[PDB]
Amino acid sequence: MKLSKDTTALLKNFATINSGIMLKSGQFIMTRAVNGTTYAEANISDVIDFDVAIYDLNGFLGILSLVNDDAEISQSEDGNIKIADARSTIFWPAADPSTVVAPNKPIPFPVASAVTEIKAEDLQQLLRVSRGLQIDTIAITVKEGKIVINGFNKVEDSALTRVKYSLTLGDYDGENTFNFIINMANMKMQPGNYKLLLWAKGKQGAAKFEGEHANYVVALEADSTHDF
Amino acid sequence: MKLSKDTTALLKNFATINSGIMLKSGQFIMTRAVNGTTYAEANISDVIDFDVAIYDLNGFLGILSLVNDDAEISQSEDGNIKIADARSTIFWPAADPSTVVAPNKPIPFPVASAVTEIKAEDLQQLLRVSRGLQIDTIAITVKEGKIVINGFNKVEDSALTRVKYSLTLGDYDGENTFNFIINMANMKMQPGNYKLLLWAKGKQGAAKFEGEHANYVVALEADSTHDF
Amino acid sequence: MVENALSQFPECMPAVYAMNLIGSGLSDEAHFNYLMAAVPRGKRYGKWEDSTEVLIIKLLAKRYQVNTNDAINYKSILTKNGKLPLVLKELKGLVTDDFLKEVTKNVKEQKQLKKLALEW
Amino acid sequence: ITVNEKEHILEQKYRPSTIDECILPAFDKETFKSITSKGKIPHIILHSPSPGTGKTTVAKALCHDVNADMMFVNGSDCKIDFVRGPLTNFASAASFDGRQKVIVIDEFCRSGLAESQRHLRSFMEAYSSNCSIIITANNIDGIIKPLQSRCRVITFGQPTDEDKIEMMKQMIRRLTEICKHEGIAIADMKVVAALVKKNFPDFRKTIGELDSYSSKGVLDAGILSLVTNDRGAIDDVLESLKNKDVKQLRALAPKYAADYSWFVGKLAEEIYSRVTPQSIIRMYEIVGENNQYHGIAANTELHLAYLFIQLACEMQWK
Amino acid sequence: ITVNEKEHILEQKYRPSTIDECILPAFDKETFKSITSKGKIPHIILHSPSPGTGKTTVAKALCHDVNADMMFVNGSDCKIDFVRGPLTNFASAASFDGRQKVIVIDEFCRSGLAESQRHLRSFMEAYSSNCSIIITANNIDGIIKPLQSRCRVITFGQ
Amino acid sequence: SMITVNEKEHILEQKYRPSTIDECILPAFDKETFKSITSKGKIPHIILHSPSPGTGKTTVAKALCHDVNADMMFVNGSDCKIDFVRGPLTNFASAASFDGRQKVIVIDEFCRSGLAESQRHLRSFMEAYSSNCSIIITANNIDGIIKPLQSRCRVITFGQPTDEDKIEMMKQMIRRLTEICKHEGIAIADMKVVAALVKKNFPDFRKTIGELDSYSSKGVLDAGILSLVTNDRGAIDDVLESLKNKDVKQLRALAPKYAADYSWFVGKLAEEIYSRVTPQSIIRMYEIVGENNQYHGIAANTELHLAYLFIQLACEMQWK
Amino acid sequence: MITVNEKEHILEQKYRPSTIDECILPAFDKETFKSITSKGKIPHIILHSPSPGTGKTTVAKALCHDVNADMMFVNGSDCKIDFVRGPLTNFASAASFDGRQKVIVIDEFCRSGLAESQRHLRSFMEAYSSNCSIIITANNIDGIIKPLQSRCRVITFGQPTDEDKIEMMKQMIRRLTEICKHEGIAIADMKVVAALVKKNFPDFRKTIGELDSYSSKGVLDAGILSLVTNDRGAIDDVLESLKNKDVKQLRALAPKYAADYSWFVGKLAEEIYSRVTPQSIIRMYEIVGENNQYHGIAANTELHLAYLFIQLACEMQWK
DNA sequence: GCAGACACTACGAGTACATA
DNA sequence: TTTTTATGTACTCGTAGTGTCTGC
Ligand SMILES: Nc1ncnc2c1ncn2[C@@H]1O[C@H](COP(=O)(O)OP(=O)(O)O)[C@@H](O)[C@H]1O
Ligand SMILES: Nc1ncnc2c1ncn2[C@@H]1O[C@H](COP(=O)(O)OP(=O)(O)O)[C@@H](O)[C@H]1O
Ligand SMILES: Nc1ncnc2c1ncn2[C@@H]1O[C@H](COP(=O)(O)OP(=O)(O)O)[C@@H](O)[C@H]1O
Ligand SMILES: Nc1ncnc2c1ncn2[C@@H]1O[C@H](COP(=O)(O)OP(=O)(O)O)[C@@H](O)[C@H]1O
Ligand SMILES: [Mg+2]
Ligand SMILES: [Mg+2]
Ligand SMILES: [Mg+2]
Ligand SMILES: [Mg+2]
Repeated sequence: MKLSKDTTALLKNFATINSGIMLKSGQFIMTRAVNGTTYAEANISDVIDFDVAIYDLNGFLGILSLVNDDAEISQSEDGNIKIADARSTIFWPAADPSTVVAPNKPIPFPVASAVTEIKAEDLQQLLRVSRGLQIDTIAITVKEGKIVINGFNKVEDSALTRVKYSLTLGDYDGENTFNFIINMANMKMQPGNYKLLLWAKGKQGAAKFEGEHANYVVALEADSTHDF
Repeated sequence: MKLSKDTTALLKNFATINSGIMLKSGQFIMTRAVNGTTYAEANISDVIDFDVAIYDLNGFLGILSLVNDDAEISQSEDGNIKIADARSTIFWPAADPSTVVAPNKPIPFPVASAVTEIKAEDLQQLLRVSRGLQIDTIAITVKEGKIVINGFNKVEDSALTRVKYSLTLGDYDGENTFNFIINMANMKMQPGNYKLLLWAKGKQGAAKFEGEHANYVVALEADSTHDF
Repeated sequence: MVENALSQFPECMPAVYAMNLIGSGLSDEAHFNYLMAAVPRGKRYGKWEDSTEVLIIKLLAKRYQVNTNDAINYKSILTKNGKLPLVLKELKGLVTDDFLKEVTKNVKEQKQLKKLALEW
Repeated sequence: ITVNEKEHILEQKYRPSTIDECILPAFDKETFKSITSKGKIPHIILHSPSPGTGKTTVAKALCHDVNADMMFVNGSDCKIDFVRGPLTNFASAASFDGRQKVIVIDEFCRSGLAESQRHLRSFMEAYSSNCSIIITANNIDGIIKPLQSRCRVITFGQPTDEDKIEMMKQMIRRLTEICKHEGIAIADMKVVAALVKKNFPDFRKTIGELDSYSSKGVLDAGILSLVTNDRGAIDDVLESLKNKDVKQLRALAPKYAADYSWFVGKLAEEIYSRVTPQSIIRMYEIVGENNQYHGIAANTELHLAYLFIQLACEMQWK
Repeated sequence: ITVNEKEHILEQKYRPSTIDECILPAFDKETFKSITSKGKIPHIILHSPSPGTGKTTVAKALCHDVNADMMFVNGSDCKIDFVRGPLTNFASAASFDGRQKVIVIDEFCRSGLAESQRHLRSFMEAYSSNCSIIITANNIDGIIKPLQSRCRVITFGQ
Repeated sequence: SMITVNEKEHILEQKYRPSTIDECILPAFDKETFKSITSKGKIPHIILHSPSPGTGKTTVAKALCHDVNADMMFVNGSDCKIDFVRGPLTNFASAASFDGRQKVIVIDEFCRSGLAESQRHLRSFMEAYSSNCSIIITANNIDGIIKPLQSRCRVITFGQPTDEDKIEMMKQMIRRLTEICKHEGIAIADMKVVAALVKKNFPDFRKTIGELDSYSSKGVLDAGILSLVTNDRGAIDDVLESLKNKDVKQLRALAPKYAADYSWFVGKLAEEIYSRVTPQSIIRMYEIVGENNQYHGIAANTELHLAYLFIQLACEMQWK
Repeated sequence: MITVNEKEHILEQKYRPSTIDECILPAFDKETFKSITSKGKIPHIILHSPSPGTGKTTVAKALCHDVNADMMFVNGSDCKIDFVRGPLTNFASAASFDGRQKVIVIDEFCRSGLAESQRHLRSFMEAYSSNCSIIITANNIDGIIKPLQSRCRVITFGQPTDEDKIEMMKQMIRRLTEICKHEGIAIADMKVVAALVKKNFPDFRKTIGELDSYSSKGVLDAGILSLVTNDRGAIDDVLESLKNKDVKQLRALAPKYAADYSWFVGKLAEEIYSRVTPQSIIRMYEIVGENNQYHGIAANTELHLAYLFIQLACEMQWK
């Protein structure tokens, strides 16, 4: 198995959701949050050979940041992961798959209850405005036909009364009324375009972000309302 | 009600004087440092139509650097500051004006005890040499019949004895001898040609910089000696 | 500390028992001043459960999310039965330097870091 | 009488929205209805060692009855930088809508936040024009005295005897309404009466016991037996000390450790008639001593066993 | 009879998954089944000063019979910054399949957790709609009374 | 006459905050050194401290700066960090007031311990800017002010008057509260209420005013309101006789009469027994009542713990 | 005759001595300074005294003025590491065309976390001590690392011998006289100044300030004398009523301090520790600490405080 | 058309403090 | 003749990595 730049960057993203990751043979990598709020999946171009569990994914990518791109990641004859460089050679200790909380259950998303798409620079502006405006929760609802994302200050604003930011993402067609509230914290997708899929029925729901390479499925806050 | 990039550039300068600002309707703006250290007044190219007080002017413009320049600003029914963009909208909270230390009326600067005229590039070189020679306080005085500025390193100079610079400015046609000291930290004016007005009576004193659109009243130092 | 040092000497324990009771919320300067006229005689005296066991005890405790007491018993029964050597290998991956150095910094957490390395 | 829906946990599902809906002593409500009458809320510290008295509910109801710009804050998260940050950030924001801002700091009696408290000292006097602070605490001595000076200290769970009677009556009618909204049938009504008295000042556990005691789905006489429990008489206990035995009174304590207050509250009453007069003063000295420490005592059962051993010695009996 | 076949210690391997499978006295077995029948779980402090009675198994059994999205944590590792971070990010968010959210705090009567205990009063009320908390206690007095106000004190009867 | 209403404040105790040094209520010598500072036109370094809250410190600080007409810098001490001292405060002290009004820094609530590095820096700060600027410090724990900084200031101890000053301060605070009620339209039906409010909350004048607002809810300071201040919840009567004859049959059945009024009853009980028992049985009363009061709360049966007090009282006090 | 800084208004610094001979020091120390100035170059000197206002920063500046030195004065709190390597080295390596000894006064240097900057200063004294010298003024001498005291000449202020104290106070009584002469203060009673100097002695800054606070009348009559000798109070009335076993006043003073219980109990322990016998020191802290332990558990806090008063009166053997 | 350099933030360290 | 235990909080300092601005 060889780890390229686009794949290590994805692992640098998946490290933010879970301190480690479990990955089995194939090209499909997946990790879930320890509490079970953010699930990420990714089919990649680099193919991995064996099954391995990394407990310290952050430290694993840091140690890999000294080896050349020819980095040969192999299994040790006892079991560990040796990293062969053009000259040097490192030994990293692998961990048991039960130490890393694995998603394990990649059940497909259901039917999209609502569909729109957020641009790369639109997610960019949302994350950059929130950095300066201290926005901790966002709610996705409908206003005047087009659907928008509204950002608040849950701490400075109990029941999400006063908006601090609103981004329009195209118009809604069906005659439904809803307001899916997502926590900005447990929202760990990397920059890019994401066809926003929103599913919610009864008292359960989720938000799926379809990126050109990876998928991010976050949970919706309990305060969310909908008439689906 | 959009803000041109030279007006905001002047606003980001005023934020150095005071972390907030109280700006009423009209073309005139002003602010004064909380520690009564500097005071800036300026009429500008855009027109403000509504009184508003901004508790964090620095963060306001830093957020205003995230929407397109055609952004239409207004007073929303959401009684704050509405930043309408092409697709997004920012609701920046208006602040209670009582929390923003601002000059309740423009400081009418008295008749100048001495008049000189700094050049913009002369001021520019003065800042460059100060960052190189650790010049923290400067003194404007008379040297062989001419008004000059002399910087020191009050840290190492203490008594202010060892001269470290001498920008020979204009000529002095009067008979008075003055030694006005200004702290470089209070040189919050943006670069640009300024007509320098000096005033001092007894144990009082201040310096005024008349600009092509922006004026600045910076305070003199406790050790300023004069014979006015 | 100052109470726990006199906690070893039982002759100083009556005043230590009082400061345990009512010495809470009592001034530091008052605390030394009470113990001045409270301890009997002086002539300061001597002083006041091993590493390689205490790593296993604290490692089993974090794995099964149990307390010290429960963790201590776990090992003692595992030394007697179904290979504690097996569960040592099951827990070789989560022996981070932050885990290690937390118990006995000094110089042992490096002779202990790669101590439980050889468990495969 | 106002359902919250949303929640499923009764006590949180039926929390009063208005201060008139709140059940609390007479003078407190009148001071509360006077504050809302003025239209502006001062700085208030609602405190009571007894939990579940309404302190938090009153705070949220006080801001409700006034239409306040309420910002609710878990006091354990009300650090100094949090005071420096979001609290000032919210108190300095303009209230163009005319609403008064009220910072509600729930459970703000903590000792490690004293430095955050000492910052609020001048914070409150600075923004006292339109911002105010409701503090909710259990341990009121954990609030620094310069803040109790700045606040209106309203002490919950300390009613008069008359208030207790009416507040119980107000909680009776409220509880039977909880059962109507929830679908719980009331057969023997006296159950609801014993549910209010058993956990009186703590109205939260009062409802918590209602939910817990509606397991049958009805409040029959069997539920009332479950609420007043053991009782009977201290018979076997009384002849334990009467025989000055060995293990019998030693192993008898756990049956009476749970209802300790009632047990001692009936042991001294039953023994008063049959233990001489000069030992009626010695028995109350021993029993009272053992009673006043029932709180510092860690093992309530051993505390009762310690009471039995010293009773078996110093009691003259007959 | 439930076995976690991946387990190496018989205490953890043969832990009852159902509240039926728990070897418990009457009244208790009646109580817990009544609690699981409601489908929704209120804040529970089940406590027994006798060790090995089933405090931890019952706490997990109630989470299973109700099909809860349980997050089990030991009290000692349940510090206040742990409650601010993960525990809040959990009880704030709603699970994708609905189902009750529970936070089990095992042996929460440990002494050092007094201040993080004081955080939970208001924490439990803010997220009572989406998530409940089960506390396992050995010494019940180690639970601050404001938490007992918010919880159901189940004591394992003789 | 002279009383200042801030009007912009809704919370009473901040609306009626004194504006000038004469409006402050101070001991004569302390008011004499403040008028002396104003008449000298120059302000020194001063620490206004008191363990009691709201004695006048923050107000006298602002009032002293007003009478001097001072370019003052009000600063929350908790927010005054070392860099804030290195920065805007040093940039403030080195100014030269454009109108010549002497500069003052008011570090409000500076007794904090975390800002020790600010105080260590403040030792040589005040000494470097004694002209132009001076610092007024408001603290509650004087020992929080490091003894070098205490040395640089004039330490004025608030809330601790001599007896001849305490009388004239309460007298002024009563006449003040009388004028406050006039402004606020509160009817002073019984002047002894105002006196009780002043006397009970002395020397926390802020809490005195706050008590006036708490009890002016009805808008009339009637005789029933005085009985709320002194919380005079009546006499005891029945208990005193039932002790004087050692009636345990009544005493044990009379204990529930004060289970819900314990803290008041314990106070009233000691208050009445003080005049109704022999001189050295007074000390035995405070020995067993003070203990019984100290152990209330951790008492299991609060009713039984009150009967415990009754049987202990009747068997040890001899009524004079 | 006294150096005045006629731009000071604050007395306590308007008349700050300029030279060593204007300072009030013990004779040996005053002589040791006059000899250090006579020898031309200043050594590395640590001036310290835990009691403030004894003469440290004055003598530090007086040595630089007597020698007529190119003095770099610095607030020891702003003397961080980037400062010792920065403006300190730039000054130490400046050319002394003037010939005057370069001396750096680090005022109030003893600080908590300045350890790395402190050891840097020691290693700095092996490089640039050829050029410049360093005067340190500190309160806690321990806040100074041992290597610096090992190098520096440590002169301990505010610790005078009896004969040195007598002459120093007499010199100070003449100083406050010359202050009152130059300020406009009438000395109606000379025992005022004597009691002013004596009451708060080693701190010379504080005793000058006390003269300013007692100059509010413009004259130092015997009424001002009665002020200075009036030993103030804090809680003098409770201590008095405790020694007299006066149950009446204890009963009426308990409602006086039940408001700020936690401060009063702490202040009471502080005061009784001096006034009470040693075998009573045990019962004192036990009675008080227990009363404070149950503070808040007691329903009536006022009566609980009277309980403390009765408990102390009966159990305290007084001095 | 970007580098440089100041400017800003984060973090390890060390410190001091209040609790049980 | 000895030398250490837990949790939570607030502040300072030093350095190092990252961000925004500018040249004869
Ligand atoms: N005075 C009261 N009136 C009505 N309900 C009350 C009262 N006190 C408590 N409750 C019940 O208990 C809950 C409120 O408890 P709360 O006041 O938040 O506890 P605390 O006072 O410890 O903050 C509500 O859900 C309500 O049903
Ligand atoms: N009531 C019970 N029914 C069945 N098994 C039990 C019961 N109580 C304890 N056990 C067994 O004991 C083990 C640990 O129980 P646990 O929940 O830890 O009790 P505690 O927490 O009180 O020590 C479990 O693996 C289980 O197999
Ligand atoms: N000495 C005083 N004279 C008059 N009013 C006072 C005095 N002290 C306190 N007050 C009342 O209390 C408020 C002042 O409190 P303040 O002095 O700012 O608190 P602190 O002294 O704790 O800083 C004023 O509104 C005033 O009504
Ligand atoms: N030995 C002294 N002789 C005369 N005046 C002194 C002496 N010590 C202090 N003072 C007075 O105190 C002020 C200087 O205090 P100083 O000693 O420099 O502070 P510190 O001792 O805290 O470093 C001067 O204004 C001076 O009038
Ligand atoms: Mg609450
Ligand atoms: Mg267990
Ligand atoms: Mg104040
Ligand atoms: Mg000094």
